[PDB]
Amino acid sequence: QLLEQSGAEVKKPGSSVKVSCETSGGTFDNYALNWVRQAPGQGLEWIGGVVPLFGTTRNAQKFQGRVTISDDKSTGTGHMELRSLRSEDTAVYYCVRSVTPRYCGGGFCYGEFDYWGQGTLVTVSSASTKGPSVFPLAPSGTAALGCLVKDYFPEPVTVSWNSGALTSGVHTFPAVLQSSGLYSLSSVVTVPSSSLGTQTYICNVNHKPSNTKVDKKVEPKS
Amino acid sequence: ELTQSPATLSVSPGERATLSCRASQSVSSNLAWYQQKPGQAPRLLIYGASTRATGIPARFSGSGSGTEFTLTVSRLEPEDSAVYFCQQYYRSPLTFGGGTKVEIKRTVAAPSVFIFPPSDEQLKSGTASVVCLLNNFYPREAKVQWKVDNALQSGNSQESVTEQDSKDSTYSLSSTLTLSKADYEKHKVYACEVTHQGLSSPVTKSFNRGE
Amino acid sequence: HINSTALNCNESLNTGWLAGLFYQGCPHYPRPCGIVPAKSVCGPVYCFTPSPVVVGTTDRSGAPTYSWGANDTDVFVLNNWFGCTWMNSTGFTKVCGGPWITPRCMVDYPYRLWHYPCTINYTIFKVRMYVGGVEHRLEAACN
Ligand SMILES: *[C@@H]1O[C@H](CO)[C@@H](O[C@@H]2O[C@H](CO)[C@@H](O)[C@H](O)[C@H]2NC(C)=O)[C@H](O)[C@H]1NC(C)=O
Ligand SMILES: *[C@@H]1O[C@H](CO)[C@@H](O)[C@H](O)[C@H]1NC(C)=O
Ligand SMILES: *[C@@H]1O[C@H](CO)[C@@H](O)[C@H](O)[C@H]1NC(C)=O
Ligand SMILES: *[C@@H]1O[C@H](CO)[C@@H](O)[C@H](O)[C@H]1NC(C)=O
Repeated sequence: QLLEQSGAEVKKPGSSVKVSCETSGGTFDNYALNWVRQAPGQGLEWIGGVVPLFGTTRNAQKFQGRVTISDDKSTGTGHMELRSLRSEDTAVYYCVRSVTPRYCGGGFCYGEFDYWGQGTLVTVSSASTKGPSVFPLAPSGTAALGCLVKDYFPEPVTVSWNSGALTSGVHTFPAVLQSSGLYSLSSVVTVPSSSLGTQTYICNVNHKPSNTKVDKKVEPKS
Repeated sequence: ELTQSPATLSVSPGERATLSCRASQSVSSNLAWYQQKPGQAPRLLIYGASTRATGIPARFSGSGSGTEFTLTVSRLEPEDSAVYFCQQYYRSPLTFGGGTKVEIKRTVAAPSVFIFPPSDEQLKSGTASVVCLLNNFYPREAKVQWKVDNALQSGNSQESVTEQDSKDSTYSLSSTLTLSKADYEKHKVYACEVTHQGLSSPVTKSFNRGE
Repeated sequence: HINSTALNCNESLNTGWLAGLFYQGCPHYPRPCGIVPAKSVCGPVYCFTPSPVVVGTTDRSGAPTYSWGANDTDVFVLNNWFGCTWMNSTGFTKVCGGPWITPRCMVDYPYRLWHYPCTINYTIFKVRMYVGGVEHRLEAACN
């Protein structure tokens, strides 16, 4: 079973965000939808959850009054709305669904978390959103080449190579925060030297917060 | 509230890894273990303190009850490089342990080193990024020194290091030297010097501005 | 009405049985129905008039209560229908007076499959039967 979450988001402090949780195939048997977040460098924190059959909810105290978690039993799509966003709310938010309940106590039920969404990064910031500039790292029996993805905000960007046909040997580095307050990263790949100038290499850079999609061709210099 | 100590572990392939979760108050057997591989969502390994979740290899085994819990990974492999979190569902609010990050040891591997000059396009816009790549090395400790016309640089570079690779248990590292276009054009030789355990002597990769 | 459902459930020994609250191995006379403390009950309580009827938590005066059977004051007043059935806190089906109208037919109701899992493969039929002097229409589940 696969949970698919809506894409990354950036929000001004005080605003609201709604994250969705869709099931790949049809809906399946589950009794609870919960949400769990993870600060960028830190661990896991439970936000709250809902048991739709009984219509009950539990929230952790940090979110009391500003979170609404719901589940559409007809579509299999769940939601977390988080209100009154503060910068401390920047985090990857995870959808989780539970299948077999282990104990109940009025009128909510609890157990292990069977299925996790892939996660949604939510950045809360007063700073301006900025899409990246993409530059080639040109190759000089194994050669390296890459793309430099400079001066964007906020996280995240994703990089694929040749529209996903090239995955072996790819390293997309963690972004670094520059002194300017903008992020930068590189993505590199090692390829046979005998492919240089014959095989086309394109890095596909996606920055959802600025709805930017860039394809950059990487070839040896003249 | 759940305590995982130590917060990190470094263990050799084929050997056994033992992870600890301590609850501050009884949670009976309502405890789960999750695995979070780099860049992925956590996946459920163990529930009810000792029951393997469906599709989990048998070398993952949990035990304990009350306040003392143990996750055991028998015969470690490279794919097990990950953060492992415990979690209790005995009482509300649900809580997670802080995690233990397991690194899988491997033989020493020297970095393969590549240097990349700034692109003409970027340089035209007034800034030069010079990138030095250290590819597929172990252990994680490595030193990169930038030299511009033999002058050692300081304060004008940033590094980033991948998470451990789940297949070959190596790291890669990028160091980026950032200059204004004007400073970049005042010099000719750009070199990064790499010191690493797997290298008998430091490797230097370089280029001359304009070939 | 919904939170007049007692929801004190603890999988404990038998594992998995609590899933039947949400979705889908095989004889002494029961005791008469009395006043059942809600703290021992997991899920809806059904009585049979012989048609199925849900009984919600009350206090001991019969005043409805709305705390999911979490309080000591929460009870089910079952003394009056012909019998009642429910799941207790650790997954055991309880009966007082199951709701068999025939040696092979049982009254059908939303939690029959949870309370009587050995009737999973019974067939549902619209039936009519004489209880006392009163004809009743209901759905029954038969071998
Ligand atoms: C739920 O029902 C079961 C079955 O009657 C109860 O288990 C019995 O408990 C008594 C008291 O300890 C024992 O003497 C019996 O041997 C038990 N029977 C079985 C089959 O285990 C159980 O206690 C009930 N749970 C609640 C919360 O009332
Ligand atoms: C649920 O409980 C609250 C308070 O406990 C009560 O006010 C409300 O009416 C109940 N809801 C239903 C649908 O009975
Ligand atoms: C449920 O039963 C277990 C043993 O089966 C016990 O340890 C626990 O205290 C009970 N109550 C819960 C989990 O709320
Ligand atoms: C149990 O009852 C008390 C008062 O009778 C009430 O304050 C409390 O909220 C009830 N428990 C729950 C879980 O609602």
